[PDB]
Amino acid sequence: PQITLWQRPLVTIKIGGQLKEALLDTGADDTVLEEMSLPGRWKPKMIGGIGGFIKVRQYDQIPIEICGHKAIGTVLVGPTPTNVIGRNLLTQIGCTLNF
Amino acid sequence: PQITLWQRPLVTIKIGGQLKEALLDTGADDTVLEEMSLPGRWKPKMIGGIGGFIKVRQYDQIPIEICGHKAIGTVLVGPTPTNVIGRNLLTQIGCTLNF
Ligand SMILES: COC(=O)N[C@H](C(=O)NN(CCC[C@@]1(O)Cc2ccc(cc2)C/C=C\CNC(=O)[C@H](C(C)C)NC1=O)Cc1ccc(Br)cc1)C(C)(C)C
Ligand SMILES: [Cl-]
Ligand SMILES: [Cl-]
Ligand SMILES: [Cl-]
Repeated sequence: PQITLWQRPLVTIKIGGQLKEALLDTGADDTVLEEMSLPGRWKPKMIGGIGGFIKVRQYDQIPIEICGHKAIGTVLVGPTPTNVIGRNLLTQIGCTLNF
Repeated sequence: PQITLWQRPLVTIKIGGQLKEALLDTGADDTVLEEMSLPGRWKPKMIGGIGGFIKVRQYDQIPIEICGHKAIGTVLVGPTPTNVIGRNLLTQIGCTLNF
Protein backbone atom coordinates (compact mmCIF):
# COMPACT_ATOMS: atom_id res chain seq x y z
CA PRO A 1 0.00 0.00 0.00
CA GLN A 2 0.81 3.68 0.17
CA ILE A 3 0.47 4.79 3.77
CA THR A 4 -0.23 8.44 4.51
CA LEU A 5 1.43 10.12 7.52
CA TRP A 6 -1.39 12.49 8.36
CA GLN A 7 -2.23 9.95 11.06
CA ARG A 8 -0.07 7.45 12.99
CA PRO A 9 0.74 4.55 10.66
CA LEU A 10 -0.96 1.78 12.65
CA VAL A 11 -1.40 -1.68 11.13
CA THR A 12 -2.56 -5.12 12.19
CA ILE A 13 0.10 -7.71 12.85
CA LYS A 14 -0.21 -11.42 13.43
CA ILE A 15 2.25 -12.90 15.88
CA GLY A 16 2.28 -15.97 18.11
CA GLY A 17 -1.30 -16.69 17.08
CA GLN A 18 -2.45 -13.24 18.22
CA LEU A 19 -3.75 -10.23 16.27
CA LYS A 20 -2.40 -6.89 17.46
CA GLU A 21 -2.10 -3.28 16.38
CA ALA A 22 1.38 -1.83 15.95
CA LEU A 23 3.05 1.34 14.75
CA LEU A 24 5.30 1.31 11.65
CA ASP A 25 8.43 3.14 12.81
CA THR A 26 11.20 3.92 10.31
CA GLY A 27 13.22 5.47 13.16
CA ALA A 28 13.28 2.28 15.24
CA ASP A 29 16.16 -0.20 15.00
CA ASP A 30 14.14 -2.96 16.66
CA THR A 31 10.60 -4.27 16.91
CA VAL A 32 9.23 -4.05 20.43
CA LEU A 33 5.88 -5.35 21.67
CA GLU A 34 4.02 -5.08 24.94
CA GLU A 35 4.15 -8.09 27.24
CA MET A 36 3.15 -11.34 25.55
CA SER A 37 4.31 -14.95 25.46
CA LEU A 38 6.53 -16.23 22.64
CA PRO A 39 8.02 -19.71 22.22
CA GLY A 40 11.72 -20.57 22.16
CA ARG A 41 14.93 -19.18 23.63
CA TRP A 42 15.33 -15.57 24.72
CA LYS A 43 17.97 -13.30 26.23
CA PRO A 44 17.71 -9.96 28.02
CA LYS A 45 18.36 -6.62 26.27
CA MET A 46 18.26 -2.97 27.19
CA ILE A 47 16.87 -0.65 24.54
CA GLY A 48 16.88 3.13 24.60
CA GLY A 49 14.51 5.77 23.34
CA ILE A 50 13.26 9.15 24.42
CA GLY A 51 13.10 9.03 28.21
CA GLY A 52 15.87 6.46 28.64
CA PHE A 53 16.11 2.68 28.60
CA ILE A 54 13.86 -0.31 29.25
CA LYS A 55 14.68 -3.98 29.76
CA VAL A 56 13.13 -6.39 27.29
CA ARG A 57 13.29 -10.05 26.34
CA GLN A 58 14.80 -10.73 22.93
CA TYR A 59 13.32 -13.60 20.88
CA ASP A 60 14.97 -14.51 17.59
CA GLN A 61 13.51 -16.07 14.41
CA ILE A 62 9.88 -15.25 15.18
CA PRO A 63 7.40 -15.42 12.29
CA ILE A 64 5.16 -12.39 11.91
CA GLU A 65 2.64 -11.15 9.38
CA ILE A 66 2.47 -7.39 8.84
CA CYS A 67 -0.44 -5.96 6.89
CA GLY A 68 -0.66 -9.26 4.99
CA HIS A 69 3.07 -9.67 4.42
CA LYS A 70 5.02 -12.55 5.98
CA ALA A 71 8.44 -12.04 7.52
CA ILE A 72 10.64 -13.51 10.19
CA GLY A 73 12.95 -11.77 12.62
CA THR A 74 13.85 -10.68 16.12
CA VAL A 75 11.01 -9.49 18.36
CA LEU A 76 11.60 -7.75 21.67
CA VAL A 77 8.97 -7.99 24.39
CA GLY A 78 8.68 -5.75 27.45
CA PRO A 79 7.13 -2.68 29.04
CA THR A 80 6.97 -0.49 25.94
CA PRO A 81 4.19 2.11 26.05
CA THR A 82 3.14 0.98 22.58
CA ASN A 83 3.76 -1.77 20.00
CA VAL A 84 6.42 -0.67 17.50
CA ILE A 85 7.48 -2.36 14.24
CA GLY A 86 11.08 -1.42 13.54
CA ARG A 87 13.42 -1.55 10.59
CA ASN A 88 14.44 -5.16 11.13
CA LEU A 89 10.98 -6.24 9.96
CA LEU A 90 10.09 -3.24 7.77
CA THR A 91 12.91 -4.19 5.36
CA GLN A 92 11.49 -7.68 4.99
CA ILE A 93 8.12 -6.46 3.72
CA GLY A 94 9.74 -4.03 1.28
CA CYS A 95 8.83 -0.86 3.14
CA THR A 96 10.32 2.42 1.92
CA LEU A 97 9.97 6.11 2.69
CA ASN A 98 9.11 8.17 -0.37
CA PHE A 99 9.04 11.90 -1.04
CA PRO B 1 13.82 10.06 -3.06
CA GLN B 2 13.03 6.49 -2.08
CA ILE B 3 14.71 5.49 1.16
CA THR B 4 15.06 1.87 2.15
CA LEU B 5 15.47 0.86 5.74
CA TRP B 6 18.46 -1.47 5.83
CA GLN B 7 20.29 1.37 7.56
CA ARG B 8 18.94 4.18 9.74
CA PRO B 9 17.19 6.78 7.58
CA LEU B 10 19.55 9.58 8.50
CA VAL B 11 19.33 12.73 6.44
CA THR B 12 20.81 16.19 6.55
CA ILE B 13 18.59 19.01 7.80
CA LYS B 14 19.22 22.72 7.88
CA ILE B 15 17.91 24.86 10.72
CA GLY B 16 19.05 28.29 11.84
CA GLY B 17 21.61 28.30 9.03
CA GLN B 18 23.33 25.15 10.34
CA LEU B 19 23.46 21.60 9.00
CA LYS B 20 22.64 18.71 11.31
CA GLU B 21 21.87 15.00 10.90
CA ALA B 22 18.41 13.74 11.81
CA LEU B 23 16.45 10.51 11.67
CA LEU B 24 13.20 10.23 9.67
CA ASP B 25 10.83 8.66 12.16
CA THR B 26 7.29 7.72 11.14
CA GLY B 27 6.71 6.55 14.73
CA ALA B 28 7.13 10.11 16.07
CA ASP B 29 4.22 12.56 16.19
CA ASP B 30 6.63 15.42 16.78
CA THR B 31 10.12 16.59 15.75
CA VAL B 32 12.63 16.65 18.61
CA LEU B 33 16.13 18.06 18.38
CA GLU B 34 19.14 18.07 20.65
CA GLU B 35 19.95 21.23 22.59
CA MET B 36 20.34 24.25 20.35
CA SER B 37 19.31 27.90 20.22
CA LEU B 38 16.17 29.04 18.42
CA PRO B 39 14.54 32.44 18.20
CA GLY B 40 11.43 33.74 19.89
CA ARG B 41 9.35 32.45 22.76
CA TRP B 42 8.84 28.81 23.65
CA LYS B 43 6.06 26.86 25.38
CA PRO B 44 6.39 23.77 27.58
CA LYS B 45 5.65 20.26 26.39
CA MET B 46 6.02 16.85 28.02
CA ILE B 47 6.64 14.10 25.48
CA GLY B 48 6.71 10.36 26.00
CA GLY B 49 8.99 7.80 24.44
CA ILE B 50 9.87 4.19 25.03
CA GLY B 51 11.89 5.02 28.16
CA GLY B 52 9.49 7.51 29.72
CA PHE B 53 8.72 11.20 29.66
CA ILE B 54 10.87 14.26 29.08
CA LYS B 55 10.32 18.01 29.23
CA VAL B 56 11.11 19.90 26.03
CA ARG B 57 10.92 23.46 24.70
CA GLN B 58 8.36 23.93 21.94
CA TYR B 59 9.17 26.46 19.23
CA ASP B 60 6.56 27.18 16.56
CA GLN B 61 6.81 28.19 12.92
CA ILE B 62 10.50 27.43 12.57
CA PRO B 63 11.94 27.12 9.05
CA ILE B 64 13.72 23.81 8.53
CA GLU B 65 15.05 22.14 5.37
CA ILE B 66 14.89 18.35 5.29
CA CYS B 67 16.91 16.67 2.51
CA GLY B 68 16.59 19.99 0.67
CA HIS B 69 12.79 20.07 1.08
CA LYS B 70 11.50 23.22 2.76
CA ALA B 71 9.23 23.03 5.80
CA ILE B 72 8.15 25.52 8.48
CA GLY B 73 6.73 24.11 11.67
CA THR B 74 7.01 23.09 15.25
CA VAL B 75 10.36 22.00 16.63
CA LEU B 76 10.86 20.62 20.15
CA VAL B 77 14.27 21.00 21.79
CA GLY B 78 15.45 18.82 24.68
CA PRO B 79 17.45 15.83 25.92
CA THR B 80 16.79 13.40 23.10
CA PRO B 81 19.10 10.50 22.20
CA THR B 82 19.10 11.70 18.57
CA ASN B 83 17.57 14.36 16.34
CA VAL B 84 14.22 12.97 15.17
CA ILE B 85 12.03 14.29 12.38
CA GLY B 86 8.40 13.38 13.11
CA ARG B 87 5.17 13.28 11.17
CA ASN B 88 4.48 17.00 11.68
CA LEU B 89 7.31 17.78 9.23
CA LEU B 90 7.27 14.51 7.23
CA THR B 91 3.78 15.52 6.05
CA GLN B 92 5.04 18.94 4.98
CA ILE B 93 7.66 17.39 2.67
CA GLY B 94 5.18 14.92 1.18
CA CYS B 95 6.51 11.74 2.74
CA THR B 96 4.65 8.44 2.59
CA LEU B 97 5.34 4.83 3.49
CA ASN B 98 5.15 2.33 0.64
CA PHE B 99 5.33 -1.43 0.38
C1 LIG C 1 3.10 10.17 20.63
O1 LIG C 1 4.37 10.05 21.25
C2 LIG C 1 5.37 9.91 20.37
O2 LIG C 1 5.20 10.17 19.16
N1 LIG C 1 6.59 9.76 20.86
C3 LIG C 1 7.76 9.56 20.01
C4 LIG C 1 8.30 8.13 20.22
O3 LIG C 1 9.03 7.86 21.17
N2 LIG C 1 7.67 7.22 19.44
N3 LIG C 1 7.77 5.99 19.72
C5 LIG C 1 8.31 5.25 18.57
C6 LIG C 1 9.82 4.96 18.70
C7 LIG C 1 10.67 6.26 18.64
C8 LIG C 1 12.17 5.94 18.40
O4 LIG C 1 12.29 5.47 17.04
C9 LIG C 1 13.01 7.25 18.56
C10 LIG C 1 14.40 7.03 18.57
C11 LIG C 1 15.09 6.68 17.41
C12 LIG C 1 16.46 6.43 17.45
C13 LIG C 1 17.17 6.48 18.65
C14 LIG C 1 16.47 6.79 19.81
C15 LIG C 1 15.11 7.13 19.77
C16 LIG C 1 18.56 6.23 18.66
C17 LIG C 1 19.00 5.48 19.75
C18 LIG C 1 18.73 4.12 19.94
C19 LIG C 1 17.96 3.31 19.10
N4 LIG C 1 16.63 3.13 19.70
C20 LIG C 1 15.53 2.80 18.93
O5 LIG C 1 15.74 2.48 17.76
C21 LIG C 1 14.22 2.90 19.47
C22 LIG C 1 13.53 1.54 19.31
C23 LIG C 1 14.30 0.51 20.15
C24 LIG C 1 12.07 1.60 19.78
N5 LIG C 1 13.47 3.93 18.71
C25 LIG C 1 12.69 4.94 19.26
O6 LIG C 1 12.65 5.03 20.50
C26 LIG C 1 6.44 5.45 20.07
C27 LIG C 1 5.96 5.94 21.30
C28 LIG C 1 4.72 6.57 21.37
C29 LIG C 1 4.17 6.96 22.59
C30 LIG C 1 4.90 6.80 23.76
BR1 LIG C 1 4.16 7.35 25.45
C31 LIG C 1 6.15 6.20 23.69
C32 LIG C 1 6.66 5.72 22.49
C33 LIG C 1 8.79 10.67 20.25
C34 LIG C 1 9.08 10.83 21.75
C35 LIG C 1 10.08 10.36 19.49
C36 LIG C 1 8.21 11.98 19.72
CL1 LIG D 1 15.87 -9.40 12.83
CL1 LIG E 1 15.13 -3.66 -0.80
CL1 LIG F 1 4.23 21.62 12.79
